[PDB]
Amino acid sequence: PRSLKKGPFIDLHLLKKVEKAVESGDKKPLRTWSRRSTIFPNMIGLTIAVHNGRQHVPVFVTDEMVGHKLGEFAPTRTYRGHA
Amino acid sequence: PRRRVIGQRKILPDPKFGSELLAKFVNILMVDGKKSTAESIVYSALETLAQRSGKSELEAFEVALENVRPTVEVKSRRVGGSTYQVPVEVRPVRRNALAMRWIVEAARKRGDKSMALRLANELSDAAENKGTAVKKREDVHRMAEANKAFAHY
Amino acid sequence: NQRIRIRLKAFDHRLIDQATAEIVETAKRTGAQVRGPIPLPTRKERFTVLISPHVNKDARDQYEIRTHLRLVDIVEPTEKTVDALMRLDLAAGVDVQISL
Amino acid sequence: NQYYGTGRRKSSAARVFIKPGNGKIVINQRSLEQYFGRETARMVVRQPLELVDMVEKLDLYITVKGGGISGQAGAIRHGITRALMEYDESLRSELRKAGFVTRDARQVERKKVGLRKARRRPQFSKR
Amino acid sequence: GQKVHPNGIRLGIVKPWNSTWFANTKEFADNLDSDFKVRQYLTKELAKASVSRIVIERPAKSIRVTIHTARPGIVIGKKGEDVEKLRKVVADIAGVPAQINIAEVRKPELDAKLVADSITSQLERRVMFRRAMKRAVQNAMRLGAKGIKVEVSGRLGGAEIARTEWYREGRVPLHTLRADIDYNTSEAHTTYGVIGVKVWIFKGEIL
Amino acid sequence: AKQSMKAREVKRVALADKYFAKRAELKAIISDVNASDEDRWNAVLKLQTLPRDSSPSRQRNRCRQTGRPHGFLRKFGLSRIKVREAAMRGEIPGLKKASW
RNA sequence: CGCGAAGAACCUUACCUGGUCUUGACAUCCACGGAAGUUUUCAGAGAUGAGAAUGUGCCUUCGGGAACCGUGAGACAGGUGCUGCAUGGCUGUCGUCAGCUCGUGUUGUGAAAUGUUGGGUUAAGUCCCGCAACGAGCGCAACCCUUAUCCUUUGUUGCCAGCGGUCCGGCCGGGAACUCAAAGGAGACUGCCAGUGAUAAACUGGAGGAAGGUGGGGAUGACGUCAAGUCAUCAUGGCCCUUACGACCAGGGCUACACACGUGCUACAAUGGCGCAUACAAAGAGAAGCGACCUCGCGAGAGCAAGCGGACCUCAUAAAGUGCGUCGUAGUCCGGAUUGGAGUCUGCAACUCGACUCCAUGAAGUCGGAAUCGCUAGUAAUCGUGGAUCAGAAUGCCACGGU
RNA sequence: GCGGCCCGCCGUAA
Repeated sequence: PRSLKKGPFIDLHLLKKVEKAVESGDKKPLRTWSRRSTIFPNMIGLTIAVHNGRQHVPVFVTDEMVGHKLGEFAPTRTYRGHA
Repeated sequence: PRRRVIGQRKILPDPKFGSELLAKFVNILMVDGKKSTAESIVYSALETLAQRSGKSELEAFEVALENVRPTVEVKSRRVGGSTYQVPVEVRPVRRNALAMRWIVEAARKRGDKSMALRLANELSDAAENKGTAVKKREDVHRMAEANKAFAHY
Repeated sequence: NQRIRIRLKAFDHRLIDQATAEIVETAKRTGAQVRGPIPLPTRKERFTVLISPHVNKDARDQYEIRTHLRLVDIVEPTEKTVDALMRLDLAAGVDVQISL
Repeated sequence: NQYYGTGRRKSSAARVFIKPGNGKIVINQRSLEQYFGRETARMVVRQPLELVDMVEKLDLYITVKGGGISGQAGAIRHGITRALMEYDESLRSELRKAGFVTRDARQVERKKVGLRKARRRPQFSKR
Repeated sequence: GQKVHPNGIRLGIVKPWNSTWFANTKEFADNLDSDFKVRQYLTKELAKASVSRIVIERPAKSIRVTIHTARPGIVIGKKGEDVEKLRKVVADIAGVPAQINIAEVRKPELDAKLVADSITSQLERRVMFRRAMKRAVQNAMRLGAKGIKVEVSGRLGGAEIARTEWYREGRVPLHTLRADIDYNTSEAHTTYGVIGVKVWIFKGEIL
Repeated sequence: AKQSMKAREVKRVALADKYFAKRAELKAIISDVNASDEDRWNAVLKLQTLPRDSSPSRQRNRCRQTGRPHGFLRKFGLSRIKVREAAMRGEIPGLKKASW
């Protein structure tokens, strides 16, 4: 984890649209490629689709998941079992 | 080997007794290349045995050694198909080496606390002609005399 | 005047001996008191590379480069010494440094 | 006047000065038994004396550097033996037989390519 | 792969280096790269002459180049115009100013590089390899030498496995360090791939 | 390797040394112990804006002769194969075979 | 099978998904406009598109190169694409084993033989004697590096016996003795003695000497065998793609997991664990880098900042050992895997997928079936230290000393 | 002087 003397990492080009979709309606889920961004309280209640390498899958953000990364969801590897 | 090795390594005598047998004994008991602990163990065990015996520091040692000392043993020398384990005669240095190795190996297979106590106990038992150490001598002699038919070679 | 230090380094010993002999001789000619060519322990660095283009990690070679050092330390430069050094300074593959 | 000797071992060197006094085993400005941990080192350092002129008319100002315990003890013994040679020239006729004159030249080997140590090679369990 | 390189093993005994200069860690790689560039350019440019060996020495703020050859007139030209073109280009390649020199090869039948690339040039004109090998060995023995060995490898016309041949007479001891052995290689591109050439020349044992 | 790899390498070097100046103070104010909130925030949001192929960490040094990404040596700048053949030939001054 | 790889978060990167280009990301050509620029706004995941000022400067010999961009066409470039059974170069292996051949002359109708076989020796086709053979070549040995003993030369940043004071620190004055430093020489050759031996060649002991019988350790690998390995370091003969098998960008993968093998690390304890105090190495590295002293921190670290291109400074406290106290054979104040919480640091960026610190938790494990391998002396076993690759990152690799 | 221990696909350097 970061040093706490630098703060979380945002990847601004996501922030510039999360700031405009928070107030001017626009409840359409967003399209993004930044799996390395944190979850701020500003995003609460919104839906965002995150690329997993093959196609983006949408998630609905909640309150307890604030502080994690965008990629903590949307798993990449696909496995079912040896059968 | 196929060739012949000539010579023999020389070892310093014991610092506080001047006995090469003590040096060889502590060398055999030495593990990991840590001589100081081995000689500390040997000295503690010897003083305990001397107290429990009433003799000098060497008389008990020689008595215990002479209690467990091979005279003959078998050796698989073979002619014409089968093996025919036969008994042979043992030269003195081999006898001393075997005796000390058996003493130590019996020493390590006991549950008494600390090696020095164990070693003293087994030396005292050998002085009294009992214990696991004497059993090896006895059964080696037994096996050797069982095959006392092919010894013509 | 003061200490004047000359440090000499080269990858070969014959020409370093030649150069130190030449410099001590010219310094003695110009007129001053000089001291011995200190041997100044050498540096050796090794390398180890494997030779096969593809496999066989156990095939390797060892290479090294030696660097020799010599110290002169000419003391009390009387006169014409500095110009003589700045004019008589010729060597191929020899590095030379001078300090005040 | 005093006399000199030099002993060497695995990686140790010894400077020995001998003077006709009665008992002086200073080593690096320290006494013998305090410098050397209680072990056979004291036996080996006093060994080349008890057979000739058993530490009566002698002073043993000693300096040592490099190596470990046993190396330093052996180097000291070699230096002391060598120093006595320039005291009486007839002492060779016994020190030679004692074996203290010869300089031991055993030291560690290289680590060679493809081996874990000087001679230990990786386990060979190939079929 | 069994034989140690004959030239390298003797670099400190009876053989000199080809580049002689001193440097520290900062400029070692740059000096090596510059020497590689200049040697490559000279080899490309002076192919038509008989160039044998390039020695590069760095004076303090300078570079000094000497060329060994057997036909110096071609390299040096009618006047010093061509050596001047070479000097301009070389001083362009390496920043410091440059000076050029020419060496003279007295017996071209020695100096194995010349023999090797002569044989390659002959092979490029579709001549039987065996005649070339015998011719070279006979010439070298006639001019005076204690031994010589040549060898050729590759697809010598037949589609079958590439073959190998070699001839030798005299003495060519390779396990004695005192011996002065000259060794060099070359290769020729033909219509059926490349052919390798190696030459050993034993000028004489040195005390 | 291929030509495009070397082209990418040289472009990376150029972009790295073009913007070297400003990244220093950007990181300096990011790491400052007396920096306020808004300035540090703007710095962390602005250093991100630079072209990605500009950090020095985005460069793999490779052999000058060929461009091999493995087996590099900082001392000479060549891969193991080329340094071995050149050392045998006699290009490197001072190199020998170590025995000891 | 800890192999290419001396080091995988992006890059590396070849592979997958999607978004893009067509004389091209890298060269030579042809014709116009054009210092090369530098700052900066927007759309974008980004490639990339739009833009706005900044700029138009040399020799001018008057049009070119310098200067690079931006265009349009055509030769062309570009392929880690297939064939190691078309090849060069470079390695492994039998094997550091002692063998492998030729010229001339003789013998046989001929393939071939002789020499190279025989007696005695040696590490050795190493040597003597004999013999239709007489001589050579590549091999063996020697010439090379290092280690062990002395002698000269030089004496700082290295050394301190004698001298003087000295805070008692080689600290200073001094010294050139000793250690050491790196240059040059001496030394071992069965040299000498006795015995055995075909009055050879050699082999047993002895003296002397630091070293005695190729002193110890390396580097050096004959003719050839295995259609051995590598077209993906590199170079190449053939084919085969050219709006694509060429080129650019963002995310993902090379790290998956019912399982099976190879190579290692730590243990199962009392020759031990824990606490306190103390003592002896060698070899290396250092400028976009080694980083001291002080001050904050329990800690990983942070702030300020000297010195060092280095026998001067930093890395950098060696650990086993040795003295005291405790634990008392107990799945244990043995063992430390897994998991929770809280942090530091490198880097645009530690989710997949880094290394360390603190607190808590504390698993299997009580010496291992059939089987199997390494080592002959400073060697096995054991204990620590350094270096390369490298922003970051070793239980691997390559080196150094102690017992 | 005498214990036991079997097999190895088709073509293929010049």
